[PDB]
Amino acid sequence: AMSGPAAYASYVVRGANLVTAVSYGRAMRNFEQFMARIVDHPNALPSVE
Amino acid sequence: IAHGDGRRPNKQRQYIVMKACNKHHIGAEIELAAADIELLFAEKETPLD
Repeated sequence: AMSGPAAYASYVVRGANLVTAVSYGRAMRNFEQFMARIVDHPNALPSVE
Repeated sequence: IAHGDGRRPNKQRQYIVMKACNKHHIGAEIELAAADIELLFAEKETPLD
């Protein structure tokens, strides 16, 4: 017996990646984390937890 | 014009004029791509499609 997930994780190109996917021809996994670290906390050192 | 001169008197005149219809035919040509046709029929659910 084991207990894992039941479904796939869903990744989809939503409203901010979809502009750079169309216009630049490059997209990114999870835009919201890249934006919330470059401009929101620019001096946050990479910690583990 | 009613004349009183020595020639034969004036008789009324009809002219038969035959007007026809000329026909003009025009065609405008349009190309549509085969990969542009194929994704008109295709099923779509993701916001990039």
